[PDB]
Amino acid sequence: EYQNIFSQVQVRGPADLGMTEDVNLANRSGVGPFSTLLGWFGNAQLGPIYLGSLGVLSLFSGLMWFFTIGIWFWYQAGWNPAVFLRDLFFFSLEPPAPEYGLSFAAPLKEGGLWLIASFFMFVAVWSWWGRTYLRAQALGMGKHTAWWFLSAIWLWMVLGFIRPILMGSWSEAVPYGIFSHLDWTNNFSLVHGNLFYNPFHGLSIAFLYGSALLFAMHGATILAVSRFGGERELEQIADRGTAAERAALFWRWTMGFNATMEGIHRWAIWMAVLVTLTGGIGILLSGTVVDNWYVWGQNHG
Amino acid sequence: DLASLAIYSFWIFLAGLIYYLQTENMREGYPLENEDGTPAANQGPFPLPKPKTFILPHGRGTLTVPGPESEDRPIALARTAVSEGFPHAPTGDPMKDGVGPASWVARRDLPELDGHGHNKIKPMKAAAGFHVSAGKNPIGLPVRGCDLEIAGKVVDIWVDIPEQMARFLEVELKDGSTRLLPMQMVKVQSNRVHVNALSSDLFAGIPTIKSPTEVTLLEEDKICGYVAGGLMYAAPKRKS
Amino acid sequence: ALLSFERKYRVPGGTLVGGNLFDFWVGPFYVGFFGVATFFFAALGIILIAWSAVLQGTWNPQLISVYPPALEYGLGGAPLAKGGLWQIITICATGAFVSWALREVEICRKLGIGYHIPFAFAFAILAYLTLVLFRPVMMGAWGYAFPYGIWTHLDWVSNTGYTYGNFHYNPAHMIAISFFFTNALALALHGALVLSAANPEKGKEMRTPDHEDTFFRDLVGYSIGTLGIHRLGLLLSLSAVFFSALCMIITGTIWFDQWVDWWQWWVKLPWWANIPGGING
Ligand code: BCL
Ligand code: BCL
Ligand code: BCL
Ligand code: BCL
Ligand SMILES: CC[C@H]1c2cc3[nH]c4c(c3C)C(=O)[C@H](C(=O)OC)c4c3nc(cc4[nH]c(cc(n2)[C@@H]1C)c(C(C)=O)c4C)[C@@H](C)[C@@H]3CCC(=O)OC/C=C(\C)CCC[C@H](C)CCC[C@H](C)CCCC(C)C
Ligand SMILES: COC(C)(C)C(=O)C/C=C(\C)CC/C=C(\C)CC/C=C(\C)CCCC/C(C)=C/CCC(C)CC/C=C(\C)CCC=C(C)C
Ligand SMILES: CCCCCCCCCCCC[N+](C)(C)[O-]
Ligand SMILES: CCCCCCCCCCCC[N+](C)(C)[O-]
Ligand SMILES: CCCCCCCCCCCC
Ligand SMILES: [Cl-]
Ligand SMILES: [Fe+3]
Repeated sequence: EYQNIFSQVQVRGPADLGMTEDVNLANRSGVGPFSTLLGWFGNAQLGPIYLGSLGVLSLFSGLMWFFTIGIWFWYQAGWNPAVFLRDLFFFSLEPPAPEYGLSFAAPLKEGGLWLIASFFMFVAVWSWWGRTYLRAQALGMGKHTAWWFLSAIWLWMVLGFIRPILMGSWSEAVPYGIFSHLDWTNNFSLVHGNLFYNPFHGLSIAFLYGSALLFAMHGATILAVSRFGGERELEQIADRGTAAERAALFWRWTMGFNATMEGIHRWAIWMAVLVTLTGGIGILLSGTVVDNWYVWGQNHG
Repeated sequence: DLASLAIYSFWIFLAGLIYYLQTENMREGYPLENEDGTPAANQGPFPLPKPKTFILPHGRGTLTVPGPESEDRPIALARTAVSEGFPHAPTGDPMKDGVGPASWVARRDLPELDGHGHNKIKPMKAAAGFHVSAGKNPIGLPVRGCDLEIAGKVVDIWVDIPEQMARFLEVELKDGSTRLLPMQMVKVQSNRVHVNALSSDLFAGIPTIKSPTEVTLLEEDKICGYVAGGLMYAAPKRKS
Repeated sequence: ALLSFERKYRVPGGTLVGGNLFDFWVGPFYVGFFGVATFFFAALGIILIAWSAVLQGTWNPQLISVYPPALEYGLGGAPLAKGGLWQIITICATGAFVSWALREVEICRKLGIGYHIPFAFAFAILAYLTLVLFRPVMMGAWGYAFPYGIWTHLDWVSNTGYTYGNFHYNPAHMIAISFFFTNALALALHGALVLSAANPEKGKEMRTPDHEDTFFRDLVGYSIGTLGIHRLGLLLSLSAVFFSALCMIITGTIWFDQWVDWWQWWVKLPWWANIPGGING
């Protein structure tokens, strides 16, 4: 009856300071603390973390983005902490009105702060992307993580940058607020004739559902063969074991085809990549090429 | 219309992607075989991919796939029917012969290495700095099989050093020898370790390892397959 | 018709019903009693859809739609053309899915592996059953279930959501979404990580899991580990569906007003309810 979801007995040894390869060791922190809590489910060890100039840039900008939104919120709360907590999900840092187009001439309280916040976000995200590339390179690894991250950045860029530019104003971009950005999302669909008629929205859902399907399948499969060392996937790729064979045959016998220990991760990365890839396409086409998806669907064109 | 061109182009892309993904996933186990081990007439609609070569660390060589597949071991099973598609019966003791859910693969008879080229799995007593950090420490507990008899006692954890995790319990038997039991196949309780997969009389048959301080990938596969096999093959000995 | 490594696994045993009667394969597919059951249910279901197609008029899969009984039938049976076919097809669908899960259990038993896969599938089945069985029954009518049609089931989704305003404001729905998004993120990162180690820079040796831990520690200050990531993917995916089911079972039953208004409970807490300023003062 043991299912290997939570560990029964945790072991700890000396802190693992990691592989060196071409990493600049001067930019690595010391190891952080060990969490017994985390250790029931994953690794207990926190850190070390690599923090070079590009990482410091990214973190600083991220915090500045976060703090810029926060300061606006406090202002909206009248600097009252009770109102701040009460109305937290209701505050919103909104982009410039359509009148200001794509210019940076809007006042601080009427779009200017939104532009400042967005600049910090832009720098944070893109510097984090370079860092994702560079940490892989220092370890001699492939750039798959950076290539995937680019597909996610695509949707984000379309929503806040590329689409607004193509539509001729920052007013088209997403506001920074919990409820407000949900309101924006709902409105976006209403104004574009219901996104359920956008074929790329449909695809995006297929892949989003499909990612849950696939990770349920894969996660379950690997736990099911963990009694044969199944989760040691790199060595199973290099030297197929009974874990890998039983995993394949479960699926072969169930649905008539199967994967390999390596190839399932290609299915994985692509399922997830295609969520934001098709998504960004669907959003970018909305209002630039297609004003109304229902109308488009009736044609189709 | 640009959206029409986009969606049309996307479906063409998706078909090619699926074709690519399927062929990538034929790098093990293909070409398909008949039950007698000869090549099957029907290989499906996907051709084998062009080979790739993995360069293995620590002078372990390379792996090129797809490549000539062979089991590299005798398989003690025989047909139960005169036509294709039926089960194959063990010709001896399937636990001893390593077939069915007791199967193992002829993996490399060397241990998995960590990134620094040291053995990935070691007994905790030889693993410097390693200790139990939380949960019930199983070392010293009696080990009970599915027949509700004591098969032995826990004398160490085997630990994954890089991933800081318990991987096997080492159990000493009545004769003073020891066996490894996969950590995923035991239940640590306050007063015992219980093993549902095996009855007490089957512990002696757990494949032994050659060295006291390391386990090879071949050894792990034999141990793990054997223990998993008991769920099917020890069922008449499993008290309910 | 076998993988090169498959024969040694094709032994007798593992069946839950029938002994050896259905213990065989067709090509790659394992049969068993529940394979026969799945076939029966799936075939009857598809036949009844194909026939419902005719009573509707069409053979275009983008038009074919089987609607549940109108609300006036309540929880009773309905004539075949006016809901009965939907009811029978729903029984077949449930039978098919459950038989598929139990067949997976037989396959686990023959292979000596854990039952994690059919356990996970059962979450999907329960989500399906929440929408066509549990919710409709709690609301007193089969007509609250979704119709079986490629596009018509999407009509039901927006119709049902907009009954409660912007459905974004369902708090269980918010949690469900957060798990779906995080699951897709984790799936991406896992696939990319393994492939980045297995397929390193040209000419280099395969990396090890130590390199995988190191990459993520360098990047975010933590690595969950190779066991942890598979546990996480399973958790996130199943939690997404659990909260999906929850967000719907409570809608039209416990809560049936505009979801946006639910949130006033927080705003109206006595200690800050009447403090001037902000959005709500
Ligand atoms: C009423 C609203 C409209 C609608 C409007 C839109 C709009 C508008 C969009 C989508 C988009 C999507 N919709 Mg839709 N959507 C509707 C109905 C649905 C239904 C349904 C069952 O009815 C479903 C399943 C979906 C599903 C989807 C997704 C497949 C897709 C987003 C993918 C993704 O990962 O985004 C998440 C990706 C992100 C980059 C954002 C999440 C960020 C990451 C993943 C999480 C980080 C959070 C971090 C931990 C915390 C940060 C701190 C805070 C700042 C405090 N929609 C209805 C019809 N939908 C997007 C799309 O691609 O459309 C084509 C999009 O732009
Ligand atoms: C989950 C919440 C809502 C819902 C909301 C939405 C929304 C919103 C969307 C879909 C979309 C889809 N939904 Mg729906 N859908 C629901 C319930 C279901 C059920 C079910 C039995 O419960 C099924 C079978 C489907 C099936 C489908 C697909 C037609 C399409 C892509 C899904 C996908 O790739 O998933 C992940 C699974 C995989 C990738 C594996 C492949 C699964 C294949 C594609 C299933 C085909 C089903 C087939 C056409 C019909 C049954 C076949 C029988 C033999 C007759 N939905 C419930 C009621 N669904 C999208 C669409 O484009 O619709 C037109 C879309 O935008
Ligand atoms: C994709 C189309 C839309 C969009 C549509 C939606 C929709 C629809 C939803 C979100 C949600 C979220 N979005 Mg959004 N989102 C978009 C773009 C973005 C971008 C971006 C940089 O592009 C960001 C940073 C965000 C940020 C966020 C987060 C604030 C939030 C959940 C994050 C998450 O996955 O946590 C991961 C965390 C977990 C997996 C753990 C679970 C706990 C989390 C924190 C649940 C929080 C919800 C709430 C507070 C719970 C209340 C219940 C009470 C406790 C009783 N959005 C675009 C514009 N987004 C969800 C939300 O909760 O909004 C409030 C939501 O429902
Ligand atoms: C206007 C519409 C409303 C809205 C109204 C609704 C409604 C209404 C519903 C959801 C539901 C969901 N919505 Mg919402 N939703 C909106 C906006 C969004 C947005 C967004 C970005 O704006 C997102 C991300 C979501 C996200 C979600 C998910 C949390 C949830 C769907 C997954 C699910 O139930 O899976 C569960 C999976 C299944 C049901 C699939 C079961 C599969 C079965 C078991 C097997 C099928 C086999 C099949 C027949 C194939 C065989 C043939 C071939 C061999 C393949 N919504 C807007 C605001 N949303 C649904 C939900 O939570 O349902 C519980 C729901 O009913
Ligand atoms: C619980 C987490 C996620 C999950 C997990 C999951 N799904 C799974 C599994 C698991 C672990 C399997 O093992 C199993 C499988 O074999 O996958 C390959 C399965 C499965 N998930 C599937 C689909 C699926 N899963 C989904 C969702 C999810 N599955 C979750 C997000 C979805 C959606 C909409 O999100 C879909 C469409 C199937 C590919 C497969 C199950 C196949 C099966 O049950 O086969 C037997 C039945 C038939 C072959 C045909 C039945 C025909 C009916 C009698 C008639 C049709 C009636 C139907 C209701 C009409 C619907 C019309 C639509 C237009 C709405
Ligand atoms: C506790 O109090 C203090 C003050 C300490 C705080 O720190 C409080 C902080 C908060 C309360 C923070 C609250 C934060 C939120 C609620 C944030 C919400 C964020 C979202 C929901 C964001 C959603 C979507 C955003 C998107 C899609 C943005 C995309 C942006 C871009 C693509 C960037 C575009 C760049 C532009 C327009 C400028 C570019 C100019 C150049 C010159 C490059
Ligand atoms: C990893 C690739 C495999 C997944 C294939 C998904 C196909 C989904 C079909 C949905 C089509 C809906 N659209 C987009 C026509 O509305
Ligand atoms: C969206 C999922 C895509 C399903 C892919 C279907 C292709 C499976 C066919 C593989 C045939 C197996 N053979 C015959 C190669 O062994
Ligand atoms: C998404 C469309 C369903 C695809 C079903 C594929 C079935 C593959 C059977 C393999 C036969 C060997
Ligand atoms: Cl990242
Ligand atoms: Fe994996």
